[PDB]
Amino acid sequence: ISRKWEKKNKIVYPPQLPGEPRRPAEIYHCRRQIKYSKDKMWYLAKLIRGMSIDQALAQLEFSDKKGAQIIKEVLLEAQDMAVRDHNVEFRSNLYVAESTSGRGQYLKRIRYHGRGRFGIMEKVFCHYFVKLVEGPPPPREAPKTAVAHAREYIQELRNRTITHAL
Amino acid sequence: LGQTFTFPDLFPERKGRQKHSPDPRRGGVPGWFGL
Ligand SMILES: [Mg+2]
Repeated sequence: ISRKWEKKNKIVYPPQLPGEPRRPAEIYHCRRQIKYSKDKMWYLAKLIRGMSIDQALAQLEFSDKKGAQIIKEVLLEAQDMAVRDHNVEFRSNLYVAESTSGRGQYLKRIRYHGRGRFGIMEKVFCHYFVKLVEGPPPPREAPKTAVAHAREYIQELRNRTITHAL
Repeated sequence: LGQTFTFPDLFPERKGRQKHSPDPRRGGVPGWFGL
């Protein structure tokens, strides 16, 4: 085992110098040894990234996967610690910064076949990690416009040298 | 002799509140400190 993520809440910062930008709250939370598989859990983790916590809760709630109820409880816990144990004004102000699955330790079993052959069957467990940040969700990146591309292309034609030439 | 037994109850039952809960309106301020 390795526990790191949990300890990321134990960092205490030096106090604020006058009038700087207020550094927004970071909350870390994990859940270890869920009975779900890592690969299935990955899709849930991928879905809610970058969302505001309310949208994420909305999505998760109606989703079918059995991982949905799990990640849901984890986001509620995260929110509660966000307002209680740290200080966060306006509890809906959170958005999901980083969401991810690691593999936990696995159980091993026999799987019988036929003609007396056996496969080795691995009972799957996984961890779920989530980092929440206080502030409005970051803006989603817009697809490059023709005015962008033409600018790249010109910038490249104009970066040439006469090679091996001096 | 027509005697009735009954098993004696051997345990007759005869014998011989702190709320420190954090303040909802304090907003996480460590109340011991007065100012
Ligand atoms: Mg295998």
